[PDB]
Amino acid sequence: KSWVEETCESIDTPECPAEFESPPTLLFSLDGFRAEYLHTWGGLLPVISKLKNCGTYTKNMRPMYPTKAFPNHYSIVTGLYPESHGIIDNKMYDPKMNASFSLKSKEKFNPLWYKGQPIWVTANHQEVKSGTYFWPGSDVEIDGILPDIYKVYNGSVPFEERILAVLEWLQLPSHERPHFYTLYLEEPDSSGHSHGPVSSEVIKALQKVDRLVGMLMDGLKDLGLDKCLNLILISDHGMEQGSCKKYVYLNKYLGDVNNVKVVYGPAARLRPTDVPETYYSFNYEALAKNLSCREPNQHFRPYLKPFLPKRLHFAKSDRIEPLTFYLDPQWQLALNPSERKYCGSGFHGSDNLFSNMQALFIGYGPAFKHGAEVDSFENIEVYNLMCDLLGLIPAPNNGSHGSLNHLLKKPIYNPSHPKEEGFLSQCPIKSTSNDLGCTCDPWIVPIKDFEDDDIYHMTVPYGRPRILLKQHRVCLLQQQQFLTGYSLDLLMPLWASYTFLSNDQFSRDDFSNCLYQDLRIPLSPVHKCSYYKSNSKLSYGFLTPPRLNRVSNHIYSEALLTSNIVPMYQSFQVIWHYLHDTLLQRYAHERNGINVVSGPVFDFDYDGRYDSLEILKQNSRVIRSQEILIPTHFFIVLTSCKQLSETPLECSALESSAYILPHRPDNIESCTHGKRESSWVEELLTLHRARVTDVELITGLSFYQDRQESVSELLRLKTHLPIFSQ
Ligand SMILES: *[C@@H]1O[C@H](CO)[C@@H](O[C@@H]2O[C@H](CO)[C@@H](O[C@H]3O[C@H](CO)[C@@H](O)[C@H](O)[C@@H]3O)[C@H](O)[C@H]2NC(C)=O)[C@H](O)[C@H]1NC(C)=O
Ligand SMILES: Nc1ncnc2c1ncn2[C@@H]1O[C@H](COP(=O)(O)O)[C@@H](O)[C@H]1O
Ligand SMILES: *[C@@H]1O[C@H](CO)[C@@H](O)[C@H](O)[C@H]1NC(C)=O
Ligand SMILES: *[C@@H]1O[C@H](CO)[C@@H](O)[C@H](O)[C@H]1NC(C)=O
Ligand SMILES: *[C@@H]1O[C@H](CO)[C@@H](O)[C@H](O)[C@H]1NC(C)=O
Ligand SMILES: [Ca+2]
Ligand SMILES: [Cl-]
Ligand SMILES: [Cl-]
Ligand SMILES: [Cl-]
Ligand SMILES: [Cl-]
Ligand SMILES: [Cl-]
Ligand SMILES: [Cl-]
Ligand SMILES: [Zn+2]
Ligand SMILES: [Zn+2]
Repeated sequence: KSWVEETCESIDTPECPAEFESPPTLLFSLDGFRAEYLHTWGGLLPVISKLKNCGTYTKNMRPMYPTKAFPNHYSIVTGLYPESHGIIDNKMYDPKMNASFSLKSKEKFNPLWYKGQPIWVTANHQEVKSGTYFWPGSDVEIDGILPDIYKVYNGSVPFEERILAVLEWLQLPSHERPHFYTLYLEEPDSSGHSHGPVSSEVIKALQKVDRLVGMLMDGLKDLGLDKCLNLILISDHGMEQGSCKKYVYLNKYLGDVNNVKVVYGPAARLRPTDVPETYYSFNYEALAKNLSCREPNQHFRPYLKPFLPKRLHFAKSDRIEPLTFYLDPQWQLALNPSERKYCGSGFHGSDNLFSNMQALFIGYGPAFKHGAEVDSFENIEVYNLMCDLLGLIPAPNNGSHGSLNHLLKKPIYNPSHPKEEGFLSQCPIKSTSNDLGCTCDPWIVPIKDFEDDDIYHMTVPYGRPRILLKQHRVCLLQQQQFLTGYSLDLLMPLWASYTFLSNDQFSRDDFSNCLYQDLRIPLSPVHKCSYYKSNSKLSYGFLTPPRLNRVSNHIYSEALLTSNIVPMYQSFQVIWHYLHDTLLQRYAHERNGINVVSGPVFDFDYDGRYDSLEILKQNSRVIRSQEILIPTHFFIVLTSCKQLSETPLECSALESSAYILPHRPDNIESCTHGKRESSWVEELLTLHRARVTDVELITGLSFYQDRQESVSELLRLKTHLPIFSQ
């Protein structure tokens, strides 16, 4: 009988022919197989359903942005964001090479496009052979290496021939046989484009690839390998239905210009035509502002690339144009109707948290659990996983090694929390006080005389954030209601942590132009009220909100300490004040309290990681005759319990939400004219949600280290991001 007809049985030990010391791994891509195809038509796909039911499955594998074939396939086999592995789209221009990349051109085989270390190169360096029957990058010499058996891409090769060849490769003698294999099919991507994702044609394509996977499995069974092979069935992205009525043309606002080139689609990019001469001198900001807030409920938004949501990690490469566009679901953008393909086809490329962009993942074999359904994870985590299946040490990458251990019968790698590399000190009281220039109102209660586990636990119930910032000088400042990690190198707080219960009340009093000098920290001129007084360029904001006073009735005066302020634009205060005066109270009511950590972010070189000291010094600004460092973003992490009966101080299990809010000196991003503040501030927050791990990378902080969950369980928590359901 066939493999699909056999009953599902646990493979607790690999059942291998004597000529196999261990099971191979096969990575099998079904291009453009959106996660929902299996949600809805699983009854029509018996083979893929058995792999899912007898294996390890997630309803949604999150792809990378932009959700295109080449960036995502290459992310899968490198563990890297496209901005790091260099393949940021199927078509690219590189201003330093002055070259264009495309899939149907000679440049596809130019090794200079492909960065990082794909898994077959990792394997080569560690004496493991590879056999690839198509995979982006696998027919290109990368690090002077090619797969041991590889095929130049040719989409005309019949699907059956591809599967048959891998089955012959598996019969080679040990000294020639690969241990890692790839297979790739162009369906159901092709039918999804030509006829739309919801069509009888896509269904026929799904049935066709399901039959083909069964041909593979039956071949493995014939070879005695169907219980000696770790199968990863995967896709690169999902599929959306495009419309000629949902297509933006920039010539509507710019006129019929030809001095710019637009990469059309849902993740459009813009550069001048006169390159490389004007690639950097072109006035991108003027163009972006001419395209901002032009329509009510505008379905596209221009972004200079450092200002895109950090969760997309789409800016560091010089192949990413300085101007990009963010598109609503189902919408696309081109310069004009002549600079695009057909406007009514299936398409992809959109935000990688859109539901219809989500991808397929099934793991089947000795190493994978049987009948396990796990929460969503990003495809950059798969490289580490394949390294564990193959016995390989991973190259440095963006996956969190160990975060997928719950997919495995017997985890290979036991992860550890990162060490604290900061220099921690106690900050003593200095008895010298200076005039800050403040004009505190009469109802503000002064701190007349300046000169603890329970208080400590209340403020940091999961352990204090750890300082990963190498050799950075930090002292902890304890208050009754919050804890501060204070930077002695920057003279501003790196984080503040406090807990906010459902019944806690906020104060109504004003506290304008009022601060109290923290005698435990060195006094800076940019600590004083007089620095920010009538300062049109810059104001200051608080990390812990002074209106929150759990025990007393007035403004919480300890939150007015100079150790609790950060430089803050007036425009961003609209967001920050609404967040802390309105949203936080509702979230505490919805979540039975929330614990909060917030702080500044400095990522001036837009690489998603904290800046070195030399980078900070280069980006200092003189404002009112003083050097000042203005954060690029502000982060906030909200934690509460899975069970609503528990307060954030007694959680059996954690519920985490994180955000990395851009710190812009206007609110043009939100097109605020005619909108309720309730709507647009919360909409901005949702768009700029992030993984906890994203916050960790960009601040050099590590969270939750005193929790009793295993490190791998905490990595799952910290790598999660909610999908926007359509
Ligand atoms: C995703 O993982 C990537 C791999 O670890 C990581 O990229 C690495 O980033 C570092 C720092 O930018 C680079 O290291 C060196 O870079 C230059 C020389 O090119 C030096 O001046 C630096 O001091 C440093 O020694 C690595 O070259 C780079 N590796 C790769 C493959 O790109 C990304 O930073 C990670 N992304 C995020 C958001 O965490
Ligand atoms: N290794 C490859 N080299 C070149 N083109 C490829 C390769 N793999 C897939 N393709 C093509 O990429 C296109 C699909 O891209 P996408 O629509 O972004 O999913 C189709 O034209 C495929 O034939
Ligand atoms: C860039 O390359 C193109 C070839 O595609 C060539 O026409 C142009 O002269 C080059 N520009 C420079 C500055 O070398
Ligand atoms: C692509 O594959 C088909 C196999 O059916 C073959 O006819 C064609 O010649 C191949 N193209 C190249 C360039 O090898
Ligand atoms: C629109 O573009 C022009 C450049 O042609 C620029 O001078 C102008 O400042 C832009 N408008 C806005 C509102 O930024
Ligand atoms: Ca940085
Ligand atoms: Cl690059
Ligand atoms: Cl391009
Ligand atoms: Cl629009
Ligand atoms: Cl597309
Ligand atoms: Cl195994
Ligand atoms: Cl715990
Ligand atoms: Zn694809
Ligand atoms: Zn496609």
